Amino acid sequence: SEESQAFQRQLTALIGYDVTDVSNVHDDELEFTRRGLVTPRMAEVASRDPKLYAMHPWVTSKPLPEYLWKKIANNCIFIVIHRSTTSQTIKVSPDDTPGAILQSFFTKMVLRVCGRDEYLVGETPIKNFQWVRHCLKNGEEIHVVLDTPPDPALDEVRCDRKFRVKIRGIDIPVLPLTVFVEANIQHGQQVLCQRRTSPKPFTEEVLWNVWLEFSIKIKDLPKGALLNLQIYCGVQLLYYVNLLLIDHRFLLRRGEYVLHMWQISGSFNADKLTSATNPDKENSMSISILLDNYAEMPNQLRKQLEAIIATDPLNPLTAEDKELLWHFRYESLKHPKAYPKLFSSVKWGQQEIVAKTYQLLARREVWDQSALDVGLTMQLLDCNFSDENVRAIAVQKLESLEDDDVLHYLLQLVQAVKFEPYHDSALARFLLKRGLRNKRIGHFLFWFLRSEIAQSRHYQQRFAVILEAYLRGCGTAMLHDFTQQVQVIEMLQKVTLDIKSLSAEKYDVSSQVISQLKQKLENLQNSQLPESFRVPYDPGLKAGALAIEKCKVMASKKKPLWLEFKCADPTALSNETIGIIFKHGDDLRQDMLILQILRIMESIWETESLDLCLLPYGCISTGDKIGMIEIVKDATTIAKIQQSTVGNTGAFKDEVLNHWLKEKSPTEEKFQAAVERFVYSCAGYCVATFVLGIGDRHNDNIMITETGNLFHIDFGHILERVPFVLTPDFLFVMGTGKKTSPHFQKFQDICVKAYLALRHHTNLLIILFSMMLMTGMPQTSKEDIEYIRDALTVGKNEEDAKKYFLDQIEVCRDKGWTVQFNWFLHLV
Ligand SMILES: C[C@@H](Nc1ncnc2ccc(-c3cnc(Cl)c(NS(C)(=O)=O)c3)cc12)c1ccccc1
Repeated sequence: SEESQAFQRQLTALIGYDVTDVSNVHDDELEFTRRGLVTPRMAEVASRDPKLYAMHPWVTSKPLPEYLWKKIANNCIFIVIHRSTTSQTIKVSPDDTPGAILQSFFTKMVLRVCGRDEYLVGETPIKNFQWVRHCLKNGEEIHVVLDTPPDPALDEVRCDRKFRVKIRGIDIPVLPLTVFVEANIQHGQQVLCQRRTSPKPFTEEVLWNVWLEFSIKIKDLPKGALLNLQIYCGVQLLYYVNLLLIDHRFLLRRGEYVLHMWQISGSFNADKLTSATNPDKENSMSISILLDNYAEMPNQLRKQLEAIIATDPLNPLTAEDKELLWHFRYESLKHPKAYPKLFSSVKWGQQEIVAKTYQLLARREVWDQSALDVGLTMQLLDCNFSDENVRAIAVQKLESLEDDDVLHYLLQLVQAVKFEPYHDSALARFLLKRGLRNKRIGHFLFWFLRSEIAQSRHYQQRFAVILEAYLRGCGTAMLHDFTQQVQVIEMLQKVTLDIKSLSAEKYDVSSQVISQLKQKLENLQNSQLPESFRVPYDPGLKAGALAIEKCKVMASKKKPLWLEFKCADPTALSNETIGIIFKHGDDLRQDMLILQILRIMESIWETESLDLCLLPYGCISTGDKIGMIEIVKDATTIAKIQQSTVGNTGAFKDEVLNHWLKEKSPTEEKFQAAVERFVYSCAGYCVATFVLGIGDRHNDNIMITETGNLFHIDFGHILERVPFVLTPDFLFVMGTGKKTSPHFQKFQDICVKAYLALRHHTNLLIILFSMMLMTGMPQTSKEDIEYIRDALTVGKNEEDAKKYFLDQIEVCRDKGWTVQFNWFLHLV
């Protein structure tokens, strides 16, 4: 109790929410969930190799791509091993395990990367480490240092009756029309049954005091069924709130309830699904209710069926389709691609059908046998699927994911916890397991959970319980890491928002500001700022002290901070400072998602030996409209390269890039590479942005490295037309008006390969894009979500798609500077 409450403070300061608080819950669910998550926490904590956990070797079973193979001579990889300053080069083969390399080092005469908490340990071949593959791709040498493994002790752990509901009335404290209440019984996002009250004049207190008798029987209520209470005006929806009709102990909800309701701001938004109630009881609308009750197959049908099974995830099912899928459900089980369609053809408001559906879930040889399809697995974890067991088979497949892929899918998986009916779920538990098993995963699980907790009232309660359960088993080592980080974030937060209000949005940075900033940065160091702190978007990097002279406020309207830090690691093999941008202004949950998709797109292209050279820079959301961003070194915008010669006077030149590239590459050998890198990076960002529908961008939101690597930024803003940015300046680097060239040919090659590669995972991209808009972008209608199928040319064959994209290139060359110039004209 003495140091159980001191701990519960520690946990609360990390989470950013008090889980033990019971001021905004009307049942035992959050607490029961906390209780429930001890077993799975301890099961994974107990079954945890102390040494492999402590060194968290980042490894992958995927094959070395063909583009990355073809920079190896004769099984030669030169690992430069260090000790104090006695550097020594060793040739090893791709199959050589790190242990063998140590055995043949002491002979011929544990590893850790230089400047990083990243170890090359365990029974894995050297080629199957991600740090190695990173160095190979960027064309760099693999310097390590031999030191003793860190102590694993540091990671120590501490009725046939119809359903009926009385609508007593609603209570809005202050109005500054007529209203009616609508009560829906929902499962997934299909309304089973629906009843409505009569309208009454809108007062601070309306009382109906009426029984809404539904048709559906009480026995036919499925688990995961919501009572969705909605208030309408007079017709517009004003407030909403949800209540699990079947509670977490399989008990029908009964008794008196006074629910504080969520407001509407004028869609598929996952906040609309939440079982949480509005915590702001003072200002929010309230509602008061009472629950008193307590063979063969014809060939033409097979082809109608297979036509349905083949269709995309956003292609709706007619009732004709659904009767067919249902009737031939045992035939539909043999195809895993049918499963979302099939379980969406179930009448969930009938006990008999659900029973049969559960018999259908008893009989799953093929699903279990089948290879992991994440696109298909993911479909079963969205808003459409409320059934505990339908969802749980999906999580089953996720079990077989390796840590590499879990990282790929972690953000979208954390978002999908919102679609879960109950706080305690297989997915919730899955995440807790994989975060406790792996520190890299657990580091990112922390911030992703903290992200939502910090700016989601609808889901902070559920997430906070999950985060608390992670924190209680992640090990004293990391509790300290997370503490140092949080401290540093919250400290640098104060500075950013305080500095932002010290100057007007119209006025730029002045003598007033730069002095004030540098003053505060000096105050913070000598106070209670930790020596080092692990960089959230790259937990390998320990960051040290502020290089205060290099820190500044950026001439923006958002006044973000350009911060630079010394590497706290002494064995770091350079003095290049760690650059981080702190920014209040935009919501970086949107950017995070977009970047996560970019990485998924890189891994899709890796399956077909393609490198399209994207820079998904690090970007974490830390709190409410605050986050930080990785600074890409030696990088500028396309706008500034235009300004460098011309000025701030439109009139865009074509040859101003090539000069900049020839200016910033010492050798012609490197210029060739800096054009090669540009042609890929450009093409990758052309394809990627087109499909996502964020291709039409200002060119100060497009950046480039001095090594030619192009990359888009600031997806917050975007979230007289052109598919994507392919300006005449880019085309001159390719070597073009309106004619072809050696490099522009390979641009169109690379592009088409990239476009067609993505279309091979049409269903994955569609389900991720849908989920992204539902969990991530409050700014969504069906037509927003059903944009992607058009961009991915669903239905069209291989050839029409190849031609569809080439046409989109020709809109860019026909528009030239017209659209980009209109973007500059948006300075009035
Ligand atoms: C732009 C800034 N420089 C940079 N240099 C390197 N890497 C960066 C990486 C990411 C970003 C970045 C990514 N997403 C967002 Cl939402 C933002 N938002 S903002 C613009 O800070 O308000 C920034 C900027 C970077 C610069 C200054 C002056 C001149 C030329 C560019």
